[PDB]
Amino acid sequence: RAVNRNFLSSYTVNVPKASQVALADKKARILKDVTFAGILAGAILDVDLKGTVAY
Amino acid sequence: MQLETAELEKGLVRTLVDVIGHRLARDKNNRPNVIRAYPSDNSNDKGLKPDQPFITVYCQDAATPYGWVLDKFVEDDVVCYRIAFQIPVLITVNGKGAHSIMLELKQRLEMSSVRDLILEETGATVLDTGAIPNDYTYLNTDFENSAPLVVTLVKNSVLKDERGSIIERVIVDGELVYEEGQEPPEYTIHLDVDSK
Repeated sequence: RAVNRNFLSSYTVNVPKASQVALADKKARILKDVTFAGILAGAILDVDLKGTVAY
Repeated sequence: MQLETAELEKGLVRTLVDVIGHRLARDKNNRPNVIRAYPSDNSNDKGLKPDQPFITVYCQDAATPYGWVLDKFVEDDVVCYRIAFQIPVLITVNGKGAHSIMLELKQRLEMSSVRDLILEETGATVLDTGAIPNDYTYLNTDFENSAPLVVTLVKNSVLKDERGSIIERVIVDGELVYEEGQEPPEYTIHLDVDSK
């Protein structure tokens, strides 16, 4: 959804395996170690220009 | 019912007196001559050979070709077992016209009747009936005509196991764990169930 706004331009997600979670998390019914990443788009606000004139 | 060949032979002897008694000789008491093989009494007395024609009944052996145990059940608090048995029997006619008498005896054991009387007395079913040879044995002086026959029977025997016992109460314990070998269990369930 964020990528659709032209805010980001990519991302990645990582999640743990069920056979790897600790016992305390299972007793507390909470999932941890989920992470992700993204990249920004950018914009334009200023311009620099140079030219010449001759015969 | 328990299986005992001593009773099967007696039942067959009692049945044959009525089934084929009209063709046989008769003793001083007017009874047809049908006897068990190797007659003896009081551990050394030996019977005499009756007047011909007569019949001899001899049980060969007993086997269990049908598995080893048929049923195991509880009848009253005492445990019980049922076992299937097979018993080949040998019947011989001695005299003159032995074959002519064995043929008619064969033709009567196959009737719907007679097979009911056998089951009434011995409590066993006729399974098979083999062929009849026509034998001659010299003895002394003159030959003797004989005609053996084999009739197989089937019977179920039941015995009581006086050493057995029944379960009437069960005690059960259990545990629950998130992970294998969780030393303090999450929960413990204790149950007890009586027959009453």
